[PDB]
Amino acid sequence: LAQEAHKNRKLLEII
Amino acid sequence: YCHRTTIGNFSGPYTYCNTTLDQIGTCWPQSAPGALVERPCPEYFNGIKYNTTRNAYRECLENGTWASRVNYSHCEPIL
Repeated sequence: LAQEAHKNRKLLEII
Repeated sequence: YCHRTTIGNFSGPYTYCNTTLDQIGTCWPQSAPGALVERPCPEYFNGIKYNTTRNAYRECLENGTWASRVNYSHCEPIL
C-alpha cells in the first residue's frame, strides 16, 4: 500500500 | 477480440468502437464515436485506498476509433 499504490498508479499513466 | 467467441453478432469496425485492450489489462467493450466511456480504474492493485472517488474518462474519436491517450493518472492513494 504505502509503496505499492505508487507503482500501481505509475502503471496507469502508461494507459 | 475481448469477448471472444461469445462476443455476439457481426464483427466489423464501421462507425463503432469495438473491444479494445490496455497495458494494465483494461478491456474496453463495444462503443461508438463521441461516446464518453468512463470507468473506475483498478487502483486496488494490492489493497490501497478506502474510498476511491476517481474515474477513467476514455472517450472515443469522432471518426470511429478510440482516443489517443486515456486519463488514468487521476488515480491516487487514500490521502
